[PDB]
Amino acid sequence: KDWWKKSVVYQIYPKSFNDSNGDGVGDIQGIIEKLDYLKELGVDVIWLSPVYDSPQDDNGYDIRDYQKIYEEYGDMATFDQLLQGLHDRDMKLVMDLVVNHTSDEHKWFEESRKSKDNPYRDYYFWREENEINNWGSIFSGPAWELDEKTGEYYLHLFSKKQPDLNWENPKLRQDVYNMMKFWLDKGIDGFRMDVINFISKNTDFPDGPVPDGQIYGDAGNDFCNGPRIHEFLQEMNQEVTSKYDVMTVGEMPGASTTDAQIYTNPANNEVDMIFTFEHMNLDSDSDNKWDLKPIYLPDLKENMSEWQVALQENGWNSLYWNNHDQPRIVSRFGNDNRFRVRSAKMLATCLHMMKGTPYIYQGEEIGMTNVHFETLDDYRDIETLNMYKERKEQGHSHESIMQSIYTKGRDNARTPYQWDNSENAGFTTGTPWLKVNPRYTEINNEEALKNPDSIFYYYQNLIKLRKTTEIITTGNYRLLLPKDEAIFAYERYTENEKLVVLCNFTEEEQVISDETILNEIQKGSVLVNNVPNIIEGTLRPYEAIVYQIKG
Amino acid sequence: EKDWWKKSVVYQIYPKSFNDSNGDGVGDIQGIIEKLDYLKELGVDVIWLSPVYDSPQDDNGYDIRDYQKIYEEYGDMATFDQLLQGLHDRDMKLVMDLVVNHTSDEHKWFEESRKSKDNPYRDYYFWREENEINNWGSIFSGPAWELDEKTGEYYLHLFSKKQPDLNWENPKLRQDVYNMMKFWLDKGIDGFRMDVINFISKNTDFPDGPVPDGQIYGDAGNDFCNGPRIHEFLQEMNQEVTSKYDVMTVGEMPGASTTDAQIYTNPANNEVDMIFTFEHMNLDSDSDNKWDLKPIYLPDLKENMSEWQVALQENGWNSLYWNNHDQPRIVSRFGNDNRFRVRSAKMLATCLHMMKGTPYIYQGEEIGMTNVHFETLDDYRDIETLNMYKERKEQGHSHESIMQSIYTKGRDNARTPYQWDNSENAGFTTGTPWLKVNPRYTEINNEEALKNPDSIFYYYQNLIKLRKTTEIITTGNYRLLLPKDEAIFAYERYTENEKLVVLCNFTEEEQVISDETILNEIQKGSVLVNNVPNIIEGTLRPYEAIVYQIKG
Amino acid sequence: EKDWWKKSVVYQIYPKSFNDSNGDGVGDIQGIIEKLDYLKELGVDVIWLSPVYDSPQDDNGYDIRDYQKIYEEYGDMATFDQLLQGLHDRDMKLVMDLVVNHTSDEHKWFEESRKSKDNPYRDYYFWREENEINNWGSIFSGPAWELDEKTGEYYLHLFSKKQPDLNWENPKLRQDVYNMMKFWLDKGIDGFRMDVINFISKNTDFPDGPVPDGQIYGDAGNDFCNGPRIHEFLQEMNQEVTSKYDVMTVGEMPGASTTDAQIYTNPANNEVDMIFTFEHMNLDSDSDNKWDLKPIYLPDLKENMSEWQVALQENGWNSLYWNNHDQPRIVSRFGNDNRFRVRSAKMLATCLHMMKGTPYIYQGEEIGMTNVHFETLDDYRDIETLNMYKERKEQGHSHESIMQSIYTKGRDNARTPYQWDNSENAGFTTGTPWLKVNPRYTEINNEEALKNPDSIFYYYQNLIKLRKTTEIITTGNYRLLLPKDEAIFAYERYTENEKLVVLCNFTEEEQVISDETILNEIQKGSVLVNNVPNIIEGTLRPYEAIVYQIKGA
Ligand SMILES: OC[C@H]1O[C@@H](O)[C@H](O)[C@@H](O)[C@@H]1O
Ligand SMILES: OC[C@H]1O[C@@H](O)[C@H](O)[C@@H](O)[C@@H]1O
Ligand SMILES: OC[C@H]1O[C@@H](O)[C@H](O)[C@@H](O)[C@@H]1O
Ligand SMILES: [Cl-]
Ligand SMILES: [Cl-]
Ligand SMILES: [Cl-]
Ligand SMILES: [Cl-]
Repeated sequence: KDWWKKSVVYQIYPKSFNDSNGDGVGDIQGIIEKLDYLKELGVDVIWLSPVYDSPQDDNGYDIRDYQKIYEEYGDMATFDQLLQGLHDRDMKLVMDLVVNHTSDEHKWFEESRKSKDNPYRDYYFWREENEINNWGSIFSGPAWELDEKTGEYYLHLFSKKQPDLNWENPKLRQDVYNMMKFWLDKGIDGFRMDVINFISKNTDFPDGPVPDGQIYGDAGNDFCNGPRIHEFLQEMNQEVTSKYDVMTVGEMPGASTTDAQIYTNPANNEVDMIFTFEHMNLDSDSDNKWDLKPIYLPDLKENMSEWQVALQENGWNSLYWNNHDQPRIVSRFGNDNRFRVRSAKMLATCLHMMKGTPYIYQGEEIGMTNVHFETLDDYRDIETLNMYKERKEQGHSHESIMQSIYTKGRDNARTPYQWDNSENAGFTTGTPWLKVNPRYTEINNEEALKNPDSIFYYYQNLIKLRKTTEIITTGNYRLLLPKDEAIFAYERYTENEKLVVLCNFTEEEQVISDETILNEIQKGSVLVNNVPNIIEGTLRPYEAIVYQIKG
Repeated sequence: EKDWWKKSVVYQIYPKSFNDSNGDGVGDIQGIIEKLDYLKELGVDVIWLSPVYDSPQDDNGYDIRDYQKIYEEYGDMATFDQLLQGLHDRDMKLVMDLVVNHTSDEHKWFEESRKSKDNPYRDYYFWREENEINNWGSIFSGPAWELDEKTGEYYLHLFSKKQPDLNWENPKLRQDVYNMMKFWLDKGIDGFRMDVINFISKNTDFPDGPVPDGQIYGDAGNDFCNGPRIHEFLQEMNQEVTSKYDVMTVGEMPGASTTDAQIYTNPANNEVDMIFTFEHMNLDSDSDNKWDLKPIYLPDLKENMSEWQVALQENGWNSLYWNNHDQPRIVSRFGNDNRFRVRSAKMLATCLHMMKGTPYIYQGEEIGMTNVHFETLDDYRDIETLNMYKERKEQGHSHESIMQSIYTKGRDNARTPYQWDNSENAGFTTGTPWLKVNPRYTEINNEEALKNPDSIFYYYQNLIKLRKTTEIITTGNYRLLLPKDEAIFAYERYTENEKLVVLCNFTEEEQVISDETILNEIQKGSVLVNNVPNIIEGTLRPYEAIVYQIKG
Repeated sequence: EKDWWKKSVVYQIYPKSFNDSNGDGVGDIQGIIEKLDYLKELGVDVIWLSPVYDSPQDDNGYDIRDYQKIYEEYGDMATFDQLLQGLHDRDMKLVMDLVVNHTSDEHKWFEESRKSKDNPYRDYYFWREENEINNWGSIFSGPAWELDEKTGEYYLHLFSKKQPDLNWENPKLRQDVYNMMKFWLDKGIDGFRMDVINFISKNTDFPDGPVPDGQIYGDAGNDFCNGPRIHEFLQEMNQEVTSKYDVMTVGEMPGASTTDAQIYTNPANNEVDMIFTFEHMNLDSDSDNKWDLKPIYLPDLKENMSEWQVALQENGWNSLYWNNHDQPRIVSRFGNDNRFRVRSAKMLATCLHMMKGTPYIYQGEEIGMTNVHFETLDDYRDIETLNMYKERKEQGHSHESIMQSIYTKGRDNARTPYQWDNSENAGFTTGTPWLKVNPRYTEINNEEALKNPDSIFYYYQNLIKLRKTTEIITTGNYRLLLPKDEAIFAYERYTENEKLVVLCNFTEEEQVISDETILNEIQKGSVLVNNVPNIIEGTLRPYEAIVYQIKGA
């Protein structure tokens, strides 16, 4: 019952995990060969990013056939061996459910676009010129694309090759549910529902207000947090997910804590846990992630704490620092040179001692870092490449745009996993689809396993603690020292037990003077810590300590 | 008239950069229509329009997605038709590029070809298994063979990965090309420049070539360039298509021999009307690689240009050009582009236009547009330049030297927007140009040139007049004089009864002629055209050109 | 006022044919003075007076014998001065022709030039030995080179043998021209129309032109027209002369392109204020020869006039005209000069006057004077017509064909005396007119037009008033609508928050507009001016013109 509450999730980005056949792209057989490694790490759920047939405009999040394995990754037989190899090790597989949009090469759209009278016409959003609006695509340019075959425009929130599905159409909804049953019948263990709060559109498509110094209109709630999301999730649960023993994660940019309480209340049978972005958008000037601003620690703490408090009673949180859409955490919030190992362990402690299901992104467990290519042409992500063109046309300097890519680009997360110190870090024997970070000579899985002080062993130990330390699951959460600009301190608590978690987010020594904390830690024992020979009441540079107090 | 193209003067338009009429930053067909009276006033009678065909623009229109459709940014077919009729109304003609060595990978033929080994279009291109590819490199860097995961075979591309080569061994492909040509010729276009048309006969065994010391890729030689079937294919094309229309055909042929050119351009052979060669366009290089810079040595230039004059004078025909969309601008390359810009541009015009052949004026050449010098690669655009930068940087070449190679040879030198006036972006656009305008536009522009009677414009206008009125410019044979001189390019045009003696100083130093025979001719001749007033008999002042006519 | 000429309406007087006050049968200056009240009532503010300079009249005054002397038949300097002052007293202005491509052969400069090869004035003109002439033809037939037996050399004349071309390569000649200009500008004249001013820079090598099949003379190309020094000379003239006075300048430039005119008329270049072009006057011809007739095709006319609008709207300025002393009368040329004469004249006036530029009204246009059809060549007068007849007849054209060419394109169409009333010779003269009055004067005349409230006169009076009072007529940009339509000339004028939609039927056939964009626009507008009462919205009756004004917020 609710096995997913104590799970630790490891996210694999299959294009970049392990190439087993030398073509430069990771494949499913490459994953199968590392199952004993993941078992040794101690994770029990694998979230596999899309391996479905796709022309790869958005690296698999543009699906051309939901029930086919993309040929570069392998075949269905290889997928089945992966699923079986996981189950053989009492591990589980979660896949992405990508149903806000399809590839424009999906047969539904190939048909839809042919004629106003095609029976798939209303699977997508088609409008005449005078009925489009001023929305922009999340990947730059307008959100409406003209199709000369019918003279009408289709909606795409993401790329031109990712036309949005029309969830107002009940035949589309049932087709999606039948597709889900195909995978669930195979025995997969859950879905992450991608941008699932984007599926309820305002079909009037009104113009948005254009903010000062912008081109496109702010959609408000006209696609995000629309009125029918709960209805659709309930319908999906009744028709599909209620019939299987699976976990569901709702990826919902812009969903409030109030909304998330509804989504994750078990009595509503919508989703099991929420996946939010509020902690991923604080190091920006405005809503545009490319407009950089340094993180202010109290903002981070307040935001993460709000989510803890809002869902602790009967909701559930996904806990994560990074994934295939975010810069690598040790570079983003840690120090990625002199204190790379230490600050990576600090960040891991801070997240894993919260209430929720932790997500480890591939390579986080070995402290992989952001990448800094000198030129745009080593980058690959459509988002980055489109942003470059647009921000350049708006007058941002090359230097400025490259800085934004360095700090926020998704390719930071996608450079191939660094296995060893051989050519291309042992990821491939060919030429990788995206260059390996040259720091693989320092930062690699082989070196991490050889070094007992490595980030790997620390992650292995944190995962173990989640199995043996009940309060990590059962405790409520409370933020301490809310305004401190250097220390992230909080407690986990039940009636007769406490954890006090103390994390230095800076390279400067911090002396705790708060007398309540100093008296608590005197009666506690150290559960885990990242720097030996603790000076009680002090946090050395990037130090993390967790005290356990019983009573 | 019979062989009208012999006396024609061609003006080449690079449509992306000529004139933007709607403010999106790219040149368009309506922009060209607005300047037809300017072109007529210059006196050109043939416009060579670079590709406006539908294309994703990987190689700015030389990667064709639909041969019979106008690229939307340039206009629609109705606007194209207005350009053609507009030229015809002014007794001008339109020539376009025939780009049939390769298509875009987005062309429907390749879309079909790549699907499966049994697709009816499979052998429209060259598909090979891994152990059957060879070691050729692409002209735009990297290997000439690209893997397609759809079938697991590799396709050949001599140019970009998005320019798969067509298989001329396939007779159905040849007929489809011929039918496409008829589409255009039926509309009344006046000719074709047949692009790299000597690249279409491949050795389909694709053997490896020899890899020279310090290189990666094999030299193909005759296994794609000047293959055995070029004469056959040109004869076939002429019989099926071009013989049926009153049109001019130009064969673009890198590395063609004069021996084959004599055959190609003999009217009795019904192959092409004239040849477009490159003997004079890669001499300022260490060896075969244009990016390895070497200053021009004048006797090399003179030998090479003269060889082609002599080879084809009896019954063949040469295109005469200094520059185009593939070359640096001539005043910067071989002239002086500052204190003797106007004078040296006039010299260079004289030198070319007094040769035997059909002159080509590239847009902006007539106002002395110059090379461009951007600080960063970020302001460059050409796939060839961008791919070269990446390849040479990876091989260990210095950023500094790579940039100098771009400054001297980069194709974007030719592609910066035409400089119409001194208004913002030189009056090319009211928006943001697709490629930055050269900052010298405030001094170098069409308006200033039209206002100044001493400008390069009026000098070109006058050379065009002279070709119309001076028969020897067309009918004369050619001989090179002073072949070893490092400063003076001297040559003679001659008929049975009269001569021209053309004297051009390629240097900024005074050159006093010591050749007794030239001095005798100077003494008895009259001056036909000259670029510096008050000639000193027997002397060429810095960048001076003089043409003497002897008719006694 | 700043750039006053932008809002001016110019009325062109052809003085030989306007009004004879003394009874010798030729119009005169006192005759013009007598009509100042009439001209003011019409509302024009600039008079362009064709040449009244001393001239033997080989080309009716465009062959000048003395630039600073009034031709004695027209009056004296005192009478000229009275005309200038009389205009100024009514807040009206006087523009004259600057005729400096050529002079009369009776001009003192040429009388001196021709005397010997070493005369100080020799190089005021173009003299060549027989072996150094070329094959050009005169614009008025025959060769462009004339032998003078005094020296055995030939002189160049683009126009008549009595119009030798001035050599603008000579700086002494240029300064003499500038001093002459100052004589007139010091008297307070308000501007110059610079006649064929793009002919003044010759290719002094005088190359042969290509001779078309079935021809004798070589095409001159750009070897007298559009020479390299025109901009230079215009700048020099501007800085020495015209910049020192508050005057308007007009460049008459056959063959100058839109591109070239953008340069000439850009104020930053200090050349001329506006261009006067011919492209719309040369469309109803089979080729470059105006006498080879072809009916007008409306889309050609629309495209050409629109090209000039769009080309010059940003920085430059157009002269707007349908006719003058060199053209057939417009109601006959492009309108209907029978039952729909009044309606079609009003349509044509609307079409031109709602464009961007300075409108020119030719004398008699405002009462719908028409072309003339004399049965015999002996009633014609113009040197161009009489010379053409002889040349075309020797070339094999039939008498009947040549007469048709004269009826459609001859300049005397424009030169028959102005029709004042229904008295003898239409009240132009008590004597024998120099050129016969059009016999339609009994029905078409100024007095009838003033008495008739529906006349063409009141329509022109109102169009002139609209230009004074309706800002957008001056400030609006222009764009052509319905470009392919063979019957309707439709266009819009537009500013930030205002539009005019101009709809003119060039045919005798009813037209129903189906264009949704036009129909929607005109529903939002009000009628600014129209020539037929009881409009049916979206329909144009035969020769109907309607202008809608649409005001935004
Ligand atoms: O498909 C649009 C987006 O959907 C999100 O759920 C994925 O995490 C992104 O990687 C993707 O670009
Ligand atoms: O298409 C490959 C090449 O072909 C040549 O004919 C063109 O002039 C080049 O601009 C082009 O890059
Ligand atoms: O003098 C030659 C010509 O010059 C033009 O400017 C006049 O308008 C004509 O009437 C005249 O015949
Ligand atoms: Cl269908
Ligand atoms: Cl996109
Ligand atoms: Cl490429
Ligand atoms: Cl005469």
